[PDB]
Amino acid sequence: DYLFKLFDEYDYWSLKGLKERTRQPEAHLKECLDKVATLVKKGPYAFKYTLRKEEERKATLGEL
Amino acid sequence: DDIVKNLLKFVVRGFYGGSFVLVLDAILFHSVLAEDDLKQLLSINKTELGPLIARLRSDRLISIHKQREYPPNSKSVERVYYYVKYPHAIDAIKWKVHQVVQRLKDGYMCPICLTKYTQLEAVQLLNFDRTEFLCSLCDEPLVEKQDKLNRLMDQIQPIIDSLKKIDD
Amino acid sequence: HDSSKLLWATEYIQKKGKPVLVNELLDYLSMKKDDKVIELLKKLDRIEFDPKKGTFKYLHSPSELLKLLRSQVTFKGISCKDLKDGWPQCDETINQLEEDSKILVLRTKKDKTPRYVWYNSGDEEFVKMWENVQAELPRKLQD
Repeated sequence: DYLFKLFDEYDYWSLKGLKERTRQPEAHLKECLDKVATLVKKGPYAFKYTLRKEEERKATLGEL
Repeated sequence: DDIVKNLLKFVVRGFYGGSFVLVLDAILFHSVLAEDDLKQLLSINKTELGPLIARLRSDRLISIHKQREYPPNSKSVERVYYYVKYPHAIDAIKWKVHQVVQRLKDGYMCPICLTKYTQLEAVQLLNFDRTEFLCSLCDEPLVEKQDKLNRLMDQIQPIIDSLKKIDD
Repeated sequence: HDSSKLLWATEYIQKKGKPVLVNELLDYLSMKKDDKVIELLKKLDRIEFDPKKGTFKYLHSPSELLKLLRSQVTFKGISCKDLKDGWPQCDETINQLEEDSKILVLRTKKDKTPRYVWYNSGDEEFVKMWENVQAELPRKLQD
């Protein structure tokens, strides 16, 4: 949920920025992000995930 | 063209698997396609469509006209026209079935020498001392399916009857 | 960020093992009562929207496959999983139609346990006997 609020706050971010926040291995961060976010490998923002309700998603995460 | 389609389905049953039969039926559904139309129509890829196209090219089953769409938007258009040619398919099937029958219609060997002899060689290889066919150099003894081919030929006979019905 | 809510709700539908009302989802998933949660269920094929009130369930087969092939008469390919979703547990019916050699099935060139089913438009010794060597004059002699 926190990472998603970052995604509305940042259209581009990194597994490093996410691992720094979540203190979890980038491999785990890369799995879930594949679901919400998509990767852009070209341009200035290359190697960074971009997105495609947030409160409903957070409550769904709390339920699961 | 129902009889020709039935002959093509019989050829698909005899020659190759079901995917090729389905591709031929898909071409039969739609009048004309150009080089990309099977790919839009099918879930197979173009490279694999290419192995199948090479397999069709190996035989006379179908025909290709190679045409460009002239209008000068970029590189124009490579359109290929795949239209079945009935005479070539009829000729190839007849040659194959007759050749198959000839193969179905179509002896002495020595165990140690691994040589091979025939009837004329039988007159030569006969010895008066013993009763036997003896090898030439090694003087070794000489030693030496159709019904099963006939049953498989029963399958060939229905195809021949279908060809006769298509002819008349 | 509406993509995640559907999965946490659906996997919850798998965990609960029973359908959940939209209000029961919206209360349990703590969301404002909305059409989008239902609309994601109406959109998602892994969840069934029930015309009676709210209900959301997780998500004749040979005849359905034959009718699909007949409608497919213009279409030269179909997806295996989509046909199974249209007629739950249709993979077996697809394989049976294959063995019958009518709606025939195509064995997976990717994982040899899987099989694709396809829509029907409707031995090498044997094959070489049926092919052999493959000209115009013998055809004319044949004609």
